[PDB]
Amino acid sequence: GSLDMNAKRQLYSLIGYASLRLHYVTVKKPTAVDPNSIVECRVGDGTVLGTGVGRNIKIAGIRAAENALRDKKMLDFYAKQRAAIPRSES
Repeated sequence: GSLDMNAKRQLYSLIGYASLRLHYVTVKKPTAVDPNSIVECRVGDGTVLGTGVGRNIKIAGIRAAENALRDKKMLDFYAKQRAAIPRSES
């Protein structure tokens, strides 16, 4: 499908923020019945910015991080947020 090389990396660069505490959640994984995995890039806000699927939690995570990363508006949203943060300790 539409998989990249450095999604979790690029994303982390794009949105990735100590305040956004973005992460990858595994909804599904490779199994005998279905050797596929699902992932959703959530954030400290408990909201899911991205969602990708792949053979494993990586390809999914990759696809997701990237997937969410593909979206600029959100990118510029989270970033703009970082700067638009009311209270920041880090």
